Amino acid sequence: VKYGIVLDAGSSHTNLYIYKWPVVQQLEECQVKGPGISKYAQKTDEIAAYLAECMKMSTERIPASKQHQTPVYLGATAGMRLLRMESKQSADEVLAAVSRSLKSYPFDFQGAKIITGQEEGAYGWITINYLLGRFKGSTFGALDLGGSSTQITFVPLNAPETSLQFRLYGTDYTVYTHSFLCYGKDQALWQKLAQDIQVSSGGILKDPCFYPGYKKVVNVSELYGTPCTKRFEKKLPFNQFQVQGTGDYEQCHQSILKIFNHCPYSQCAFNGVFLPPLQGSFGAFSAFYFVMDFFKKMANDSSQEKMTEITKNFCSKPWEEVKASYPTVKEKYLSEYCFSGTYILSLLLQGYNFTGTSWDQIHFMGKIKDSNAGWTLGYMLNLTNM
Amino acid sequence: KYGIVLDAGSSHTNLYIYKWVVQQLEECQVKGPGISKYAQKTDEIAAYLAECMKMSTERIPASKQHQTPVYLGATAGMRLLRMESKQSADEVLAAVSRSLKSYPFDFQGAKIITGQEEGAYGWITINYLLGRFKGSTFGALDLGGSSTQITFVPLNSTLEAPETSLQFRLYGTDYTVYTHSFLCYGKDQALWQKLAQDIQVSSGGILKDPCFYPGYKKVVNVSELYGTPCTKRFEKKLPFNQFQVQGTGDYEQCHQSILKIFNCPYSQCAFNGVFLPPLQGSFGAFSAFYFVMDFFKKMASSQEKMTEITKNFCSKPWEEVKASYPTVKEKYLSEYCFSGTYILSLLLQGYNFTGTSWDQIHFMGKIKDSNAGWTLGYMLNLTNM
Ligand SMILES: [Cl-]
Ligand SMILES: [Cl-]
Ligand SMILES: [Cl-]
Ligand SMILES: [Cl-]
Ligand SMILES: [Cl-]
Ligand SMILES: [Cl-]
Ligand SMILES: [Cl-]
Ligand SMILES: [Cl-]
Ligand SMILES: [Cl-]
Ligand code: NA
Repeated sequence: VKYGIVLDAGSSHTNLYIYKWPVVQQLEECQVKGPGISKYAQKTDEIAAYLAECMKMSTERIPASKQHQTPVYLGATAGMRLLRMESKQSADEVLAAVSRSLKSYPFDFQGAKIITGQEEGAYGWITINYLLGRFKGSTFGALDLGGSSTQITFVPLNAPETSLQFRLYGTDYTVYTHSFLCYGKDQALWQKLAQDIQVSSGGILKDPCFYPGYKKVVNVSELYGTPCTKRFEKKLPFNQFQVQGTGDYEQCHQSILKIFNHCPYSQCAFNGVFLPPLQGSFGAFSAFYFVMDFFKKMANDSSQEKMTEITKNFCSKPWEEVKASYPTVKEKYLSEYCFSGTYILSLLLQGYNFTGTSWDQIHFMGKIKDSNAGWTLGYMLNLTNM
Repeated sequence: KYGIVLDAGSSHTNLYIYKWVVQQLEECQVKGPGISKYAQKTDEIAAYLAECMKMSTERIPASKQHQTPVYLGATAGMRLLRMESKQSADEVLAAVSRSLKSYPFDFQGAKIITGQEEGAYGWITINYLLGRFKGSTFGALDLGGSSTQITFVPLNSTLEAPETSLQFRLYGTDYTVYTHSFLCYGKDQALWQKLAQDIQVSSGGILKDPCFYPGYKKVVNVSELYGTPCTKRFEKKLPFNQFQVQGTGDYEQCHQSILKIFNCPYSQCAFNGVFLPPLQGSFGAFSAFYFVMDFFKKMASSQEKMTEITKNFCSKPWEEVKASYPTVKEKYLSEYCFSGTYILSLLLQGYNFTGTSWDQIHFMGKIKDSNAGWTLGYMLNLTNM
């Protein structure tokens, strides 16, 4: 039996996966407590301890004899793309600190790098299609959404810059992939606040994307701390402000549409980016999954008309009610949900154009065959040549 | 070694033969308009391409021929055709392919390149040719019938990061290049936008126009005018099949009326809500920037100067003008007042080359007996240099 370890260093979490193979399977997953590694830009010496728990789990989990032969990879995504954008130097320092830390365990260190969006979207499409056994025919589109970027990867029926050719089990595949940096659910929220905060705000932001009675305090330097808001930057007369929920789905939608900008093609995603016509089935995972899943589970674990209605209803539940109603859910997720859901609906319908007949062809999944839908398996695959 | 690239633009298809530093060996302009005009009559494509293709088989030694790659890259003319009919565009591309496939070269594809792939390659093309990769680089302004690109590195590094951005690692340097392509902002499509806008229902079937010389007349068919996606936003029910353009030959007013077919979340934009970073460093403007500005230059430097020259030229009656320049094709000559004024607004208001910035632009036809154009830049890619 063989083992491999891949760390998915995304902008909200670093997730470590252990794979094994006598078909390859996920043996275990570990979520590193804390945010993504880019938040370590100053305090890179703390990275070692940050990674310690998930790394110790792996040394306790893989037999000692198999350990020096076991490869270890870190692939970083949009969070780190943004950090690099801000400071090449910082991003490098973070990657090096990660490296020193992983190098020290008794595994075969294989590199820490920022993978491209074009790679990432590809690999996740591989992971899913592998997992469904759809490589044992015709295939599933891959929709990914994290804190910072969102990807879409699928095969259309017979704009080269954007495509990938790839031969896999005797078949040559042309796969459309694209990554919208700044369009993960969190960066969108930033974009939306930046844009909506006027100078006259008073340090108070009434917002329809959050529940009546929610309050959250937001720091201007953090908010302008990311490249995704450079475009809305103003010099502000206060060093922070407080978001106040008005919980109105209508308006929150309206206001979410504003962070997206005619199209030079047959049809587009948004921002002038080409999108081919929709084709076949899709699996929507990560934030897509977790968010939709929370809403689905108020619809007897349905349609776009019904999902929208569920969200409108939910967004108006006062905050105290929402908390009390879902007491076992982390306050940090629970608060995002009205925004996230509203956001996800728009991204799929106006964004990826999943309107009309197209809506039901999306199947939301966390795991296939007890293995996480993500890109790290795909990355694993190509990397092992298994 | 040799390679061939066809530049299928909206007015002309141009074939380039490169050989190898890489040099243009020869160029051939295919007679007729661009391939999109073949949408119905795709079987005619073969003969249309025949002259320039035979030239190449006569030109490259036979032994070198099977090893020689051949590419066709199509630009905004074909983007517009695809926008009207996916199917048509595909049929055109296929007909082109069957035709090219039949020659004894190494057929490497016929495709519509993106405005960014377009702005990219052209920017690469000039910097290669100016020996710039060794140092730092020049901006690229390209203008054609249907579209206009602008491509340059801003000081900022990443700032706006909107996907108006590329990476291009090139002989050891990773370059963050801003590039955009304004579809329908080529000189011709901008002309038709302007007519389309300014035509009033009441008109009688005559459009008085100040971008044309006193005494200029041209008859324009309404179904051609509305036949492009670019005047879609301007369509109106008109009580006539055609109308006549009549120059009143006034630059002031031409400028006025040109501005109107232009419309910003950002610190700054180009036009129409599209981001543009701060202008930075120097630029080579080419294709129609060069063929039009060079014409005016030859009636002499500075921008107030090129303005005075265009105001004056726009007043010369059409009979005078045609007599003054008898060796020029009436099809180009008749457009110059408009193009000059256009170019001047595009550079100054669009791209903000106002004041001080102006003199950073060097218009250029060709560097080292090689054309400014995307094609050579493509060529260096299509041999992973
Ligand atoms: Cl991160
Ligand atoms: Cl992400
Ligand atoms: Cl994020
Ligand atoms: Cl409350
Ligand atoms: Cl709960
Ligand atoms: Cl054409
Ligand atoms: Cl063009
Ligand atoms: Cl044109
Ligand atoms: Cl002459
Ligand atoms: Na859309």
